[PDB]
Amino acid sequence: QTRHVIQKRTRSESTVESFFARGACVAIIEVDNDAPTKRASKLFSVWKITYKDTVQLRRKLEFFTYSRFDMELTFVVTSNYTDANNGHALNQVYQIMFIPPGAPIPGKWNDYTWQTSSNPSVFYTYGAPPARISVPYVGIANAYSHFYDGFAKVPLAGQASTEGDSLYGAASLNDFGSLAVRVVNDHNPTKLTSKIRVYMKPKHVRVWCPRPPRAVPYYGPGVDYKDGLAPLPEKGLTTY
Amino acid sequence: RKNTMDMYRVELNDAAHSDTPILCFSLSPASDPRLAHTMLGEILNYYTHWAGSLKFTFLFCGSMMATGKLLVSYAPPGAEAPKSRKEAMLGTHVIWDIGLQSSCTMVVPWISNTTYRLTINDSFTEGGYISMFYQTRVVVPLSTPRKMDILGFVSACNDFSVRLLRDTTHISQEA
Amino acid sequence: QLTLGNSTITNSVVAYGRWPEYIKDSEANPVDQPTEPDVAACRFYTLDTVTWRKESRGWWWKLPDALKDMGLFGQNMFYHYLGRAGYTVHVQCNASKFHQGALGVFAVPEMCLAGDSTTHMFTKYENANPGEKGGEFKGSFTLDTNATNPARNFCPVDYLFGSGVLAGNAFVYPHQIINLRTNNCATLVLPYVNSLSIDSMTKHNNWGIAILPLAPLDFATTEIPITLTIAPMCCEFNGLRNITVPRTQ
Amino acid sequence: QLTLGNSTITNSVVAYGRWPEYIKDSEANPVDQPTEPDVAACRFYTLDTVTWRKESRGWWWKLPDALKDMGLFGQNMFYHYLGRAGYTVHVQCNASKFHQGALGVFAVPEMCLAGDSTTHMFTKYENANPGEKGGEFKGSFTLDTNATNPARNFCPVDYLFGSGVLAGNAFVYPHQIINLRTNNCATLVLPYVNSLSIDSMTKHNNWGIAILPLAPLDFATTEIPITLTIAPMCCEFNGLRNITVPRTQ
Amino acid sequence: QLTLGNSTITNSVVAYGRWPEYIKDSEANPVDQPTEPDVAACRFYTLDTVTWRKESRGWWWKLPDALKDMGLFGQNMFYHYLGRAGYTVHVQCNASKFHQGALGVFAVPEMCLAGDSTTHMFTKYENANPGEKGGEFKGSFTLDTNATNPARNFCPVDYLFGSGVLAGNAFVYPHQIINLRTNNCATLVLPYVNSLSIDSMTKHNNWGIAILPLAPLDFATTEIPITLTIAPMCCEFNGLRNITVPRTQ
Ligand SMILES: CCCCCCCCCCCCC/C=C/[C@H](O)[C@H](N)CO
Repeated sequence: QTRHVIQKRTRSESTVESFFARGACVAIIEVDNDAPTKRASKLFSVWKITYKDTVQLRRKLEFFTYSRFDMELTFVVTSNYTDANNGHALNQVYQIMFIPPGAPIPGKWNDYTWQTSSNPSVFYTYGAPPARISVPYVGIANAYSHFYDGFAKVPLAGQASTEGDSLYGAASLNDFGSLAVRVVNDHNPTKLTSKIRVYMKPKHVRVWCPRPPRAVPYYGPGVDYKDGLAPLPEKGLTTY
Repeated sequence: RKNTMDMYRVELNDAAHSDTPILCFSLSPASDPRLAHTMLGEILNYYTHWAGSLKFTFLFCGSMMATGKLLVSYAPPGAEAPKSRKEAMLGTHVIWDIGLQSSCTMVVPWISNTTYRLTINDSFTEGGYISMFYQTRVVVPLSTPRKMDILGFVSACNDFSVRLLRDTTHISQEA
Repeated sequence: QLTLGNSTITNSVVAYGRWPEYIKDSEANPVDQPTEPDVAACRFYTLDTVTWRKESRGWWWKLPDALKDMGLFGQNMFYHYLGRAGYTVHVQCNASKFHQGALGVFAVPEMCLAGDSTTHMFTKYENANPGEKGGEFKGSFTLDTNATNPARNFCPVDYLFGSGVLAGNAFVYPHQIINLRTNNCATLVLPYVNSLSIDSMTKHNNWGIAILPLAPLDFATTEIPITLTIAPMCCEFNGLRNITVPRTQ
Repeated sequence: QLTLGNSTITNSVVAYGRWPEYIKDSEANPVDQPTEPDVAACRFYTLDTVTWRKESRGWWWKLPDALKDMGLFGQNMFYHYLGRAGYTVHVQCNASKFHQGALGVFAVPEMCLAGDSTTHMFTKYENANPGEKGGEFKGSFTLDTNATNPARNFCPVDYLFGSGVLAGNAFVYPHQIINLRTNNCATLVLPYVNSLSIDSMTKHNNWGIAILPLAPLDFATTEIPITLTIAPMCCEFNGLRNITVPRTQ
Repeated sequence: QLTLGNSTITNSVVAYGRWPEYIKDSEANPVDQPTEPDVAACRFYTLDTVTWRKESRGWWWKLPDALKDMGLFGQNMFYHYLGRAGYTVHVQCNASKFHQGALGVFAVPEMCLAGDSTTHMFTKYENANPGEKGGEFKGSFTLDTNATNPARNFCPVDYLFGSGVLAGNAFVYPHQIINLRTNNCATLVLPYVNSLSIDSMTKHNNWGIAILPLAPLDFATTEIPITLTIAPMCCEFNGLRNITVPRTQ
């Protein structure tokens, strides 16, 4: 038997919007401001845009099969000296250029591509609050596909083994381009190292076809597993 | 059995009646190991606070010729966890006739001192105990399997809610 | 009694409460006139029967891959760049009142399966698309160590549901339980589920069917057959050209 | 599905067509405010299970004696001079389709039982009130010849229904038959039956439950359990004081 | 003349001007049907009488701890996970017109008391819940230096009101003064005060009763008894299961 309870609890914080209403670190892009001839300093870094370099946001997203959302990107930039015996540096400015698929990838930190006449670029000044941009839903499909049970190519009879071979589960449905990051400043006498942490927040989220969450450690961009295949601990059947 | 399919199966047999439990587990849907990795547990492990009733369904997977009655009990916390059917029957409970219905659902109603329980093992917000016992016994005729399996399922009722989004301990990244 | 075309079958789950339907004019991406073979292809095809034993770990099929050699449906699938279909999946498994056991039949959208190698996403097309024979789940994971001639096959572990998730949670997918003491069949009605209105049937498998023994088969003394009968529904095809002939083996 | 308080049970006889009810103001003898624990005491309690064998002669319990140690109902019973309750008695006995046998479950108002001695009415309180364990009927009457330490116990003979009446006529009492080929349970709803509106629960047992094998248990090869689940109903208590502690053994 | 159940008593303070009341449907956290024993438990129980001497420093009790062994109230308290009750506390202390002295009777919500050790919050459950006997305040603080077998008890200093606050300010709590020249009794009506609608009675003491000699007892020649009579009010209980049996001593 039960009594009458005027329930007041709501599910406001468990809406799909609220569940994803957080900035999650999806990448740590390392760049160096240094003399070009050092050959150990990366004067620019190219990171392919994805949520699969980290696990937390990946697991939350992969609770579902399909998603549709706008994205907010927040860039937190940290920098430090690498040695103390080569003087100091002036405040650095960073270029973060979005290179959509097909646009020329920079080959050098100061090549023509950084003119960014058509690529969106964010110039961030060190010490300023973390840079932020928004993008709408840009999928070429009607939703993003977290899982694609297929191939980009179908091998055909009479084709050699090398031909028609494509990775399982790899489709251009998630080809979103890259971010190219450089320090715009010419080098100081001392080497400086910077990290740009990219934080992703889905907004106006819609999701479809829920899935059981990842239970074993992720292994690659796919659903493959190799290690940690025993997540359940030991517990007696009649032990409270 | 852990980390195999066998971990989902609880074996009943046709032995003589006893009052000892078939299975026992605590009502900690986010932190009890049997419940933590259920879909409900997985969702709750992204939240700090939870409240509401739970549904525990049990499916009997023996032969059609098997008969029996079981007792499924929820004991609110604060007392010794039911060691036998005599104690368990004092709490909330349901009698399940496996011959009649292969599936039995027991609703564990929300009963708590706090308006929300934590999603960790916590004495102050402990949720109580769930146990299963033989009411009479499993009976089979000849030429019938004398051992069979039952399966347990858990879900949240429509009054269930969670609060205080948090990161889960169920996924980690190395290096 | 469920009838489609010339086929008749004599408990039922509509996945996501959505019956299969044709593309609405407001959702149609391709502009050419679609092909709608209707009864000639929208009919029940019976796959090769598999055997449930005490030691069986499970079975899996991919749709439309499992039907690629099913008469006119297969012909239309391989003659068109684009194809769309829902399904009616009818799993048939009868036993005596003295048998026991339970099967979980799960229809999984985008049922990606884990590989067998340290190389990511390395399962080749031939193994990922076995056809009507489908594949089987394994008890444990066996890494393929052959470097010269890698198997490049799935290694789907049963308790990981073949994709690194606990099998107990696979009930979040549309599903039906065949409990031998209660029923001998499961019917799942699957709408076309995809991020596109229509896609390439040969490139992409929209649905996976996973049958796992939730309770092992037992009999007082045993093996019983399981038969899948699948009817594609609301079929549409676009982009007619010469027939696709996928590489095999 | 019958629910009382926190207890649920999932053919039914209302004794004398009278549902249990509370004392009407026009029938209330005591003047103090009654105690009505409701769900805390009005709930199903499961007694210790007994075993039906081929040789079993029968079983008997007394109400409210059988529930005297059942949580808050027992506490209220022993803390009050006066108590009143109906009951829901649920006898549970399942077997296979290949078993046979029948039980007569009789609810008897004022179920007085015959003694075991030449001294009349000599059964002592401890033996007349065995509690949840109840007692068993015998095949024949055995006079207790021990003069030094007389057993002073009941000797209820089955075919005499334990009280010198033919068992075949016990069907005049409210009853239900559990025929293993037809049903596995019996439900008897007993109103409070007494010559008073309310009485002393410790002094007086309002109801007796007698379970007799009308057809002996048989199986082609056997023992099957019988479980009693009794919920007191419409409980009222009066005359609160220090707890009664009856002498035992 | 104040009557509750079968108990009658023949200046009065309602703590915070709030009479005890039952949980409103709009404030009820638990969903199961509450148990409301009413008169059987909502009645005056008389605790063991204490002795006021010239040297007495004070006395303290915890509610519901002081009533845990009080008949059906104690039974309901230990049989339920959740319990809620207000109280009527009646302190009785009569003397002659030639006696003098004054008692401050304070009802303190969440009356936490200081320990006796350098280890914080180290008072064990048995000592924190003495039952009807309660405890006494001390004149000074004595640190417990026994490392092998620490007393793990309260050391409540009277002028610190047992919790590190000046006793003179304890009048901010609901209180009554028994001034022997004016009155011989104090009545405090305490509503259920807590941060929850209902809580565990065994885990949590909602109220503390502190009786301090504001003016020492004196007589021209002396000891006089003090008797506490406490009735729980508007009792509600939830979460019935097997009885809790707390560890003692
Ligand atoms: C000023 C240039 C830098 C700012 C522009 C950043 C470009 C972002 C465009 C790509 C959009 C990616 C959206 C998220 C990709 C995820 O893999 C999918 N949403 C997965 O569901």
